[PDB]
Amino acid sequence: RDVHPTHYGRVCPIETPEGPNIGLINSLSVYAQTNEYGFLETPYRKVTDG
Amino acid sequence: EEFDAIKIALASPDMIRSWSFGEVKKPETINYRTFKPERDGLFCARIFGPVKDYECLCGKYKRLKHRGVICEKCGVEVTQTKVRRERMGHIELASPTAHIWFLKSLPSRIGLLLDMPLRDIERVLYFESYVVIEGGMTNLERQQILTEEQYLDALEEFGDEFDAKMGAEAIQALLKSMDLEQECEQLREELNETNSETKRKKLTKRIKLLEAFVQSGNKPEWMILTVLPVLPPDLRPLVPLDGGRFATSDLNDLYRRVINRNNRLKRLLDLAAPDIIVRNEKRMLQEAVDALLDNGRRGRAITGSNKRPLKSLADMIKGKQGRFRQNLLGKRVDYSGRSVITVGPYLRLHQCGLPKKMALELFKPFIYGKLELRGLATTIKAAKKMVEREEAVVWDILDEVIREHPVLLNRAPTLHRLGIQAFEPVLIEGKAIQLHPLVCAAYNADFDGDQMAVHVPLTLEAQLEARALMMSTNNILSPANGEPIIVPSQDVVLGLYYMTRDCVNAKGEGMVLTGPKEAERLYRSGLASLHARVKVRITEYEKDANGELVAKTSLKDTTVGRAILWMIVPKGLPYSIVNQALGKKAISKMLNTCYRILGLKPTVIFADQIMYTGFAYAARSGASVGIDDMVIPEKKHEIISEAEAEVAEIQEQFQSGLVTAGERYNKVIDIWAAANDRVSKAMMDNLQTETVINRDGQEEKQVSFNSIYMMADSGARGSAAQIRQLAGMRGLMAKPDGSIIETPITANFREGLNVLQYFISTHGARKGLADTALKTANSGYLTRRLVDVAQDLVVTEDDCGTHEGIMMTPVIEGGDVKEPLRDRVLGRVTAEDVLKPGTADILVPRNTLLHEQWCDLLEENSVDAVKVRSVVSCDTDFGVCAHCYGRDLARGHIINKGEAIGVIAAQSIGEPGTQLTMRTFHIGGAASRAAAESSIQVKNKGSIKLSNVKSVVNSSGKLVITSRNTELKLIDEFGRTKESYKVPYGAVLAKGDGEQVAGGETVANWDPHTMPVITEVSGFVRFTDMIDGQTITRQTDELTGLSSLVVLDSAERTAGGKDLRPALKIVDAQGNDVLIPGTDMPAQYFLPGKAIVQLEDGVQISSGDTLARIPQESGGTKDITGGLPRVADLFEARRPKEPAILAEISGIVSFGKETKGKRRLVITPVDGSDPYEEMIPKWRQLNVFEGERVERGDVISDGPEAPHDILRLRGVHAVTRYIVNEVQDVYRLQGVKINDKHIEVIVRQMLRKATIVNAGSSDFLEGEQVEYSRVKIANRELEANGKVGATYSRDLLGITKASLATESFISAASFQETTRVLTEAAVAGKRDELRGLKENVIVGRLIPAGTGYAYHQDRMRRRAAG
Amino acid sequence: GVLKIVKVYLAVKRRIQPGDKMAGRHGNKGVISKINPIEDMPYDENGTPVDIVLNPLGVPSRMNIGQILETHLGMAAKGIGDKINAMLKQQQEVAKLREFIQRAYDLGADVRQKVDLSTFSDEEVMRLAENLRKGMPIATPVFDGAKEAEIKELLKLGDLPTSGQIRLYDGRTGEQFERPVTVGYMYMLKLNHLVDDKMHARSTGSYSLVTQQPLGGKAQFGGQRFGEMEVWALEAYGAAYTLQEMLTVKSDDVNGRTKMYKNIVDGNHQMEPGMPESFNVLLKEIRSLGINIELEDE
Amino acid sequence: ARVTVQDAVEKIGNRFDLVLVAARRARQMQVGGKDPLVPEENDKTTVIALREIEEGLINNQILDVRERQEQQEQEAAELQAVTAIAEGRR
Amino acid sequence: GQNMRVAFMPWNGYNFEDSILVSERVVQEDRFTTIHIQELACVSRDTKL
Amino acid sequence: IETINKLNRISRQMLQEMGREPTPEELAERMLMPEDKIRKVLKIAKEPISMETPIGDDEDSHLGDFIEDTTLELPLDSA
DNA sequence: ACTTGACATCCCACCTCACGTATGCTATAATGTGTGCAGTCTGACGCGG
DNA sequence: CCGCGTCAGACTCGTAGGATTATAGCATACGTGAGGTGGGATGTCAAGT
RNA sequence: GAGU
Ligand SMILES: [Mg+2]
Ligand SMILES: [Zn+2]
Repeated sequence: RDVHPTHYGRVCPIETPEGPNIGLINSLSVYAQTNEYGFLETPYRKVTDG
Repeated sequence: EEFDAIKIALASPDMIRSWSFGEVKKPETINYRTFKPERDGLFCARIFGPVKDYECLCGKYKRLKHRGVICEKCGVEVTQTKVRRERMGHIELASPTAHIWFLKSLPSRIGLLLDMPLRDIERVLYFESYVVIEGGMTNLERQQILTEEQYLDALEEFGDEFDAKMGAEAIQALLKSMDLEQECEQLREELNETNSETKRKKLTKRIKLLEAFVQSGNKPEWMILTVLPVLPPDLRPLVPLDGGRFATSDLNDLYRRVINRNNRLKRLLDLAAPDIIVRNEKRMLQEAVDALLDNGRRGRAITGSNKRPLKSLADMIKGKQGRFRQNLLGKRVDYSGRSVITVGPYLRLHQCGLPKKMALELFKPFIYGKLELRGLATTIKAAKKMVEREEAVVWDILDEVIREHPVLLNRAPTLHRLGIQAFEPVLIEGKAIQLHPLVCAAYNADFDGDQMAVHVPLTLEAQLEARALMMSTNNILSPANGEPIIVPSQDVVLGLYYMTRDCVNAKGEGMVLTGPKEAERLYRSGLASLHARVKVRITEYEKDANGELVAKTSLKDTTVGRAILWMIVPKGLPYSIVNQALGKKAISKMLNTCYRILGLKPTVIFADQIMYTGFAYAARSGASVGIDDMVIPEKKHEIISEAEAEVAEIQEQFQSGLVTAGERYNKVIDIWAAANDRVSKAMMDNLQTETVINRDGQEEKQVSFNSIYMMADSGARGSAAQIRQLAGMRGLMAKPDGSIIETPITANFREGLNVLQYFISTHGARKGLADTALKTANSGYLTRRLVDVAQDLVVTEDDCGTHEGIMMTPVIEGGDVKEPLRDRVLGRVTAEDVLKPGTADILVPRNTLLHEQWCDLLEENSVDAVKVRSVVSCDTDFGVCAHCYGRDLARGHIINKGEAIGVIAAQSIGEPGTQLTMRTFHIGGAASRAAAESSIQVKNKGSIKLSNVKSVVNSSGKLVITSRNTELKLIDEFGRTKESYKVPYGAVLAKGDGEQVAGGETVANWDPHTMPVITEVSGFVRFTDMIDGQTITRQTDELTGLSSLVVLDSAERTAGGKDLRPALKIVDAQGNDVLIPGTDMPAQYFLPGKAIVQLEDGVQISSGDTLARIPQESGGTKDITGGLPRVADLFEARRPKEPAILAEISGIVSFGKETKGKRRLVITPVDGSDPYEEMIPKWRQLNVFEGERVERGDVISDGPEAPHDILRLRGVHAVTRYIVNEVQDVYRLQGVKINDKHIEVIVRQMLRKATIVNAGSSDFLEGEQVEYSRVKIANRELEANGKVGATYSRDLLGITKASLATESFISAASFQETTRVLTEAAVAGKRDELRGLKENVIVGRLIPAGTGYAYHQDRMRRRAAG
Repeated sequence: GVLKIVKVYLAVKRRIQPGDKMAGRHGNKGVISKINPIEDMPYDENGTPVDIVLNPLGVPSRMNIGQILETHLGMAAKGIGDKINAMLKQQQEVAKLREFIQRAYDLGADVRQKVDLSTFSDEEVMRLAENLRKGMPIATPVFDGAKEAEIKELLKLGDLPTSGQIRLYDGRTGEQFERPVTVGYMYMLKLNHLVDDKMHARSTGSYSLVTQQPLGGKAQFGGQRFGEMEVWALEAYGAAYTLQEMLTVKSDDVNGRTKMYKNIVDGNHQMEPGMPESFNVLLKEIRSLGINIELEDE
Repeated sequence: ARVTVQDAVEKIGNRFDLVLVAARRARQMQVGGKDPLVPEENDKTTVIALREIEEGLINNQILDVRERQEQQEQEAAELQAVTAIAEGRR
Repeated sequence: GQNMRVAFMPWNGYNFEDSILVSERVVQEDRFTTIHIQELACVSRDTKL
Repeated sequence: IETINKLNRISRQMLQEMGREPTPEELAERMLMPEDKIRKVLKIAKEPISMETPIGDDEDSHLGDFIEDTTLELPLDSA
């Protein structure tokens, strides 16, 4: 239920029903999608030598 | 059928025949097309009664003319359908089956009667093996297991004399043949010659079962069921949904299977089927039966056609969705309505807005009666037709009924009794209920869509109780503390604050006014601001001693605003009260003082006034919330960047390596704490004042009018902390768990946080909200348990005449006098007079209730300790005395005889727990605790004087304390204990004993996050048993080769290093054990679990140099988290994990029989001849030196005290004292004030039972656990007549057990363990006399409390008269 | 089993009333307490009267300050609309309108999105103006939003106080409020929670099959459960007859409720209780378990 | 009173007594049509009973007094009737 | 939803605890008026009656 | 019972031929029985569904929490 | 105020009819199997061993 | 002391809608609920009582 | 999905 650092850019840490449902149900973050194996992923920009 | 009692016992099979009217031979219910009942089926009309009123099956005979007519063709009796709720049927079971409940439920009376374990019985029952019933042959007697061919090897050789069988029928047989009478006598004779301890305990238990069994008259053979009773059809009805579909109870499906299998058994018997399949069928029979009673108790249960487990009879009674709690102790009710609440500023205190359409519906029947009596409608049918159209007339009749009717408003949860209040309803348009603002605090209601229920007490009596006892205006004071609940909130306070607050010049400074009315006239003309400082001529009024009017007439200095407010103020209250800028503080005080001195009606009226005022002036004031209203303190980034740059310097200075993990963590966190508080106070200064604009050149200052700040200081909404997060720095928060993050949030909500910072805060947020949910159900459940225990306590007597009582102190727990004597004792009856050398040798007459004014007088005397007559020390049976209880806080007076004080206490104590969870869980979006327990600071100039310690002076020159029993007090001019501080082990001191401390000088000092162990003597550190891996962990670096040893506790230790107690031995320059000055100890300082040993082997320590620092991380729950279970545990009388041990009687104690480090004590009493030897753990720490002259209940061990032990040694008053204080400590942490008397109530309930040594004329004997009430009843009757005496000792039971122990089995059955309690009472043949509350509740009778006292005592006298 | 069926759609035009549920995006929520006539509400110096009056005391302890930001930016957004609407009423020239509008968009020293107008055709220009006549819609994106200073800057372009507070005249009395208050436009919503549905009450109706207690829900014309909690309240008071009402005449006692109904019409208000059906349910289920429970005579 | 029944409360002594004693008088008004002492001013029997006891003109003891009196008058007059039935009995 | 001119201020306890004060002008303009399309079904069954 | 058995064996085939469902008329055709009789059997075909059935998807209600007794003439009418 | 008799409409009971229901009988050989989810918690008092 | 077992875990209300099954057939004997027509029981009328 |  508790808030994991991994949720960053994948699930909104801040969208969930209050009460006993809390922690269980969470909305997908904006840019986020499922990878090949159904794992959560986030798009990121490359930075080459500075 | 107007009844006295309820008895429960085993149902006899032939008694079951008696109740049952007919045998259900067929599993069929009804015909598929014609849904009439089938012949001998489950819904049979011949057995259970006719489907439809006064009409038989075949339908020749109908009408009332036929009653008791018995249709010759069909065999249907002609009567009321209602009979199908009350006729039972029955089944003839072919194989006598055992009752599951008496097997699988613990302890299992069958098993305990036969002293036979479960498995044996199982294998027997399930036909896996045979067992010996009756052995003519000596080889084998009762209760021997035989296998398949062991039975054959037995039968072949013996037989004739040899009797054995298989299964439940065999067990039935063994049940009949066992000798009831003889065995009881046998056992006591066994006891007479020899009683090894545990053997005698079990033999005792068994004796109790047996005796109870034959007294109740329950026959053991009844354990085996021959006849199976069958539930009335209406209770398991069969109904069509309108779509053609059907619904049937789960009982029906279990029952059907029962019949199917039983009929197959009849077939198999007539066919003479082989043993294997006959046995299999008996298994199946047993299954079906036991599934029907309690499904799944037996292991894998029968499921629904769905998947869902079938719902058995047990589920029906027991479950929370069972009959008790859902349908019996509570239900759905008519004449109630429910809808959204809306504000009613215009409503009076005792009023409420009631929506048109709601009230129309509610008050339906009242309408009809008056419609017909006034003749507006010809009959009731026409009255209905006239209501359903709805003309002007209808509304008028409603008006007349609603006139002087009181209606009840309810909000869930029912936190306390004021969750329902009575009001005069006033009709309004719309569908919304209007609630009075004042009472929102009691309901804890707020306007964001909350709904309320509105019930109608219908009778004159209901109306009376609602208006008189439940009326809003009657109940202002919390039953919990004496103080008001119905009080100013938010806007109210704000308006008041606005008016009372004073301002530089503005308009009309220094005007002199002829009376108050002029003030308002001036404001309204705009010729003066309300903030303007003014001289007004006003007459303050005074109460006399007899109650007259005392007009005093002269000059007051106030604002315009305060003059207006003095208008509101009632005749006789001093000006002093309004003279100050009123906040939440001042407001409540006004009301309080007013109530206590003036009285009821005046206060009622005045409170309303104050409400309206506040609204008004809030409105003209025009207070709002703009972005600039939140002022970012001038020096924010300066103070922040400085703290940041310095922390950066210490991180760079990390790589250099004078930086352990502990020190760095400490350093970072402390610099951040100090920086935030700097920021806080600069933000507060800025916001707090800020009227420093130029007076044409130079500047000036006064109290500015910032709206947020005003809300803060007013106590209107904000507190300082919230402000801090808004305009200041948000601060540090808590990570996922206990972890506290190093870098804080420097920014504020004004600036806006970013990705990272906002993300950071979510952890705490989510954690908080999940707590508010899931952690509150614990508190609710706890409360219900309290409720159930505390029901029977009612005021029956005025005064039984007890002299006994509990000595209450002003609680000087460490740091200050957190709760004084006055606060703890107010409104209590005293027992005895206390003497103190005082202003003139104080004496105070006893049996006296101490009123407020009594208290004031005793305040001037300054008595410390007061014996007060307690609820516990009450002599009254089953309940308490008016005197022993004292004031009913809610009413202000002495409690009314008859009022149920038990539930009173419970509601008050459950209420806050439930609140103090929810609140800091949905408002405190992060986590921290005040743990800067750094320095002590003496406030006022006095002498330093120490009690209880022994220190040892070092090289640097600090007075370092090595005692666990240390306090540091403050003496004033002529010798008294004013101020008190609590200093832990290892704390450096400054001034020792005798010397004077000047104001605000640092007299004590210690580092918080680290308790050092400090040596008393000098020399070289010698290492004993600290090997690497076993008891310590090597942490070593390069550089010059420095390290820091960590001595690990039990968890990280391998299996070989379990008993190894790591030490640091004190040897000298020569080698030999240097001894601590004057004492015999070779100084061996036992470093505890995880003692991070900085000073390694080889560095000559000076006397008072640290050997090893002990870290204790107090993450800091606070809240009601750690609090809740601790409270619960004290109330459940649960011995804590490390209980300390005590001494039994008095006299010189000594050592003797010593194991390795297992201490032994042989206490031989100087008076008492006997020696008590008690063994002591090795790792257990002792507080005592050796030979002392001890008293009973002498604490020796370290830790929290086990409640039971305290009860046994000290006795009642001390244990009770400990409970009260220890509980109260938690709630004091939260600042929720509750009277000790409630806690006292509970404890008396927990003392309900005792243990008997020595026989009366009755059913006693050794070690029986009988009620305290039955002991005193025996006292009366036996002392007066003679007979042999009985010695008793009091016992302590916590909560659940105490509740289950009470002689009210329907009470206990309603609580928990429904199954178990029923069986015990059934075997006991117990008779419930029905004196308690919930009993009558469930029966729909008159509660024996209060209003129902009269009727209930009448039945009691009718018991005496035959 | 079903011969025929007809579906019918009702169209209700449901008007807002007191007790309906409304909120903003910031978690600030509330019930309508009273709808005031236009006269009652405070008004501007300009004569523009207010729409909604929200309690400032809902702010500080709940710690959502963003709603204040929305209010300020919201007034300035409409301030834009004000001035534009004025120049629309005043006709004027394309060019001048174009100037005002573009200088507005390019307001931020730090803006990303640069809408250099120029190329736009006269059609598109006057068209755009008409649309922004209703108050110009702005985009603060999450965390990457509009700083307070840029908001202050725009409040100058709205020709309104930079603090976003205005002195208000009380439409009832004519007295000014002594100090200015925060006014401006905020985006409100009416919830799916309609007081229309939340209203429900029951005197007499359908009862439960087994227990013979009143049913649940507006769907059955059900009554509220008076729970053990509520019981506890009554118990705290000495209120025995009210309690007994709830236990018997109001629920499972058939003879009792009917009799007391008739008594009420007749103006008696005597109770005369009976035996609640639930308790009989209890008895019979215990005897089904082969457990004998008898109620003993005196 | 109307607002706060506290004065009436104080006149009797106990809260609960007040409620029950008031109900018995209010019931009498309802049932017997017994005549309200203080001019009615359309109050409910709740309030009527409250007022009477407020002024102290009803007491539990005087309610029972009124019962004793009217019961004695009933027996005196129905001496004639119960005597005929009584002679019949033996 | 819709956007209104709000004024942050305490009223004579009509805005008490997050409660809302609102103008008749809202109804005048017909803002915040919901269309609810509610469904009902009439069923003609066959009993053996 | 045997008639019910026929019903369901045929049901499979017919669903596969049509690509959808069997209407009583079409079903009645293939069996050469009177439509009324078919419909009767279809209704009678419904098995006992449990009164204790958790109607509440959230364990709210045991179907019983719906059922009202229409036998009871209402206190209105009793008056 | 009432009865009598005539003539004409309505209510109760027993008989032949037809569908519905209860139970038997079948012959190549068929002979050791089904089956799942429950759980994770969590302090708790208790007996058993 | 580990073993495993047993028993607990808020308050009210509010909103959506219920079926998947695999299953042979029949020839015969017996019982159970019903339509279709005559005897007996009240209903309605017109004179004359 | 409401609120405490
Ligand atoms: Mg709320
Ligand atoms: Zn019959």
